[PDB]
Amino acid sequence: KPIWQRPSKEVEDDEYKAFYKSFSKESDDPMAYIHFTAEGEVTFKSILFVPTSAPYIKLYVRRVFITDDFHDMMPKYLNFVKGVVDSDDLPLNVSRETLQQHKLLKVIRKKLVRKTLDMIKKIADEKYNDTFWKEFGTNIKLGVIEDHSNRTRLAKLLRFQSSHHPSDITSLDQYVERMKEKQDKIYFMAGSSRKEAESSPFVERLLKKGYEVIYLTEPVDEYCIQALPEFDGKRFQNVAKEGVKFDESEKTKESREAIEKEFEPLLNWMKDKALKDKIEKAVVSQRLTESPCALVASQYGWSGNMERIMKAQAYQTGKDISTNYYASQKKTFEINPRHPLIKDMLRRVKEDEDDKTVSDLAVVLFETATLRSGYLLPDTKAYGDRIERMLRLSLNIDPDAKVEEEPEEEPEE
Amino acid sequence: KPIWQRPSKEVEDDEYKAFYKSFSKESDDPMAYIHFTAEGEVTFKSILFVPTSAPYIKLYVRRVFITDDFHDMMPKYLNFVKGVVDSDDLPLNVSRETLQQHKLLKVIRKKLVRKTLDMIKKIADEKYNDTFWKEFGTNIKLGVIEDHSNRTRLAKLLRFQSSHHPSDITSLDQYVERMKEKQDKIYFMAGSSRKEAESSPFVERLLKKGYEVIYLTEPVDEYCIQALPEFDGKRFQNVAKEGVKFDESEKTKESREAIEKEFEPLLNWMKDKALKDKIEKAVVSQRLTESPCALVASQYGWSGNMERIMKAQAYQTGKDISTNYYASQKKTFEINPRHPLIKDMLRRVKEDEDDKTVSDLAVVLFETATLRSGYLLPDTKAYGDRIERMLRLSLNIDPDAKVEEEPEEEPEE
Repeated sequence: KPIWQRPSKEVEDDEYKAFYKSFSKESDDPMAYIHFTAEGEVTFKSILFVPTSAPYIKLYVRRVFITDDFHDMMPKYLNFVKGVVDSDDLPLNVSRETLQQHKLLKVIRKKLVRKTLDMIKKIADEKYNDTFWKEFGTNIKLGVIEDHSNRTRLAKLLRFQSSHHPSDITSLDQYVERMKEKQDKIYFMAGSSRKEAESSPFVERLLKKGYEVIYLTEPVDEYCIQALPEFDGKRFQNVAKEGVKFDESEKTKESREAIEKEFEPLLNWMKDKALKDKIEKAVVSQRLTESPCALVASQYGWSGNMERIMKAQAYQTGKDISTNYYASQKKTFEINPRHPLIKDMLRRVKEDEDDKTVSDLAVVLFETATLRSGYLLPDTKAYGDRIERMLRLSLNIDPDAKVEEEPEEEPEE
Repeated sequence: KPIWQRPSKEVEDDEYKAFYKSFSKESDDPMAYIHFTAEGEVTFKSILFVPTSAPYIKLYVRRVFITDDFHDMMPKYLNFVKGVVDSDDLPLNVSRETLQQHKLLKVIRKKLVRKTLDMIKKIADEKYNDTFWKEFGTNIKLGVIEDHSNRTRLAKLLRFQSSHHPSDITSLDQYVERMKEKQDKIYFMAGSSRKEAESSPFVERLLKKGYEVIYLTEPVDEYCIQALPEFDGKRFQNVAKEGVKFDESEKTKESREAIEKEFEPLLNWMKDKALKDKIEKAVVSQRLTESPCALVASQYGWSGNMERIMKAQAYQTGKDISTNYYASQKKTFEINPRHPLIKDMLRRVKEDEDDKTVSDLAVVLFETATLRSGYLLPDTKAYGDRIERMLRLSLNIDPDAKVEEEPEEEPEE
């Protein structure tokens, strides 16, 4: 009597563990397993396993070994799941092309997934984060993207890093638990490493104000969170895009609105002259603590991280998505109203609006902010020359009429 | 009597063009074809085609159709070659697992390739660059890397852009032809785009001096040129690495050597203090015209371009090659001996060696040169802050004792 045909309650814990090693060697235990029998439209018995490493599903029709080459048994992201499936409904006396393309095949596929996820839902707690996540956490994320129907089920299985603790991973449910009263957004920051994301300008105020930010350090991470509309009735919000709010009070609103009136000629100065055709608009930032300014993308446009991931993949694989869409779109330049540099810029503009010193500074500041916002710098040659021109003021060396002078004394050599 | 069994001289040009469309539709002509019979160790007849786009090799044993599922017939880079193969030596009646792993199979494969390249060698001249190159140029570059034995045959087929002309591609032979008398290196610069490679500081003097520099703007490009040791007795030289020479004369040598004695206390100053543990050594640059300084990688180290490509692929796929080797190696910092800023630096160091103003400037200059050299900036948060510190000097705003003040007047909000 095959291991999978006996009742669930009659099989020893040891026998399952012995069964797993029989078709994979390695001589070590699986992370988990479930033995179930399916009822309803399609009847079949099965045992599915979760190995302990990534570094294969046995099909049986009416108890007769058919194959295990069927790679479309599990969806892309569950290709690590090993086990047996013993149907008694499928056409036994047919071809392998016919059988793989049958009506009941797509049905069994879905039932296997829904059970696999039930198994994973029950992996202890301390063991989940310490084992399963560091091994197949990527698959869970891939699933959120691909498996639309089990999306909310998978959402719970997600684990990320957050501003709550320097290293520890957190679940989405845990985040929601820590949230502030009026807060209704799950704030997150995407990047190349935790150190980059936490250093970023976009999280500054949210942190100081006491909010929690999730750090996405993986390449797939932003796509994942992107394919997840809501979670427990809370919508997601990329701190590097437009969408951050701070409810406050009436007297607080009065102040901020009055600050925006004050800086208005400076914001129009950047929009119309200093950075014309460089930014979409200039506004007073609400997310900045100590940074002078940052570049913020539109709600459905590309973040700094997105632009990199896209360009990288389009360069390695694609055919130059240069004039793509929201790839070459201007960003919203946000400035910190309480920054010494921004305040001088306001005053000096209301005085001499055609002051090239401010104009050329605004550019250097913008381009530095371009790098700090995570976006690629268009022309590193020009930027380096603008730093050079300004560097030479900090010394004395005649800006224009010297970078020619000695650099062209070379005809002697 | 099949199309491939008749003599080469007896088959009409039209009939070949007709034969191509019969197994691929599309209703349009191929770019080139060759009909040949093989003599020697293994005998077979074959017609190979080069399609006009990229967006399949018919195997016959003793005129009997066998299959077209054999994807290991051509090497990876020639997967675009469509055609027929009619052997009479192969085991006719044997399994497909057997026949694919046979002795003579590896032999036929090499003959097919050597003939494919003979076909491509004969693609007119005007038609080669305008059509074939912009379609399969990449495969040629992959071949140089993969196909060792046909490497010198493939090298000639390579086409790149160069400083000789704004857009026109050039062959390697053409480059050799334009070379100077004492020149014995093929100078090239690797980048993300042409505009980037030509803007680079590394090409400055070589260009002024009259030398020609090849620009590599594709990801695979530097990997290609790297796997090619010599070409027509000329070794290659990456303008961004150590290796550039300028033969000159004795009185020229006297001057340069006398200059290296002059800047020595500034070179030791950078190495031992201002940039201690940042650079490997500071030297007097011979490749610079108008740039103040640049980072130069070792001979077989990673160039700026290399670093970017390696890091990207190691992020999209690999597991953080952070503690690799020549991934985290310090570069050689080269200064232009005739730059107003460098000259002030030398003078200001011989006087006050512990002048923090110079010490702090040399870092901003080094970091700007880090970006200009095509290298990744380690901590953009720090860099932005250093620019900010210096920006506020060009206004007045108390550097240390202000970036605290107003940026911490927020507790009122």
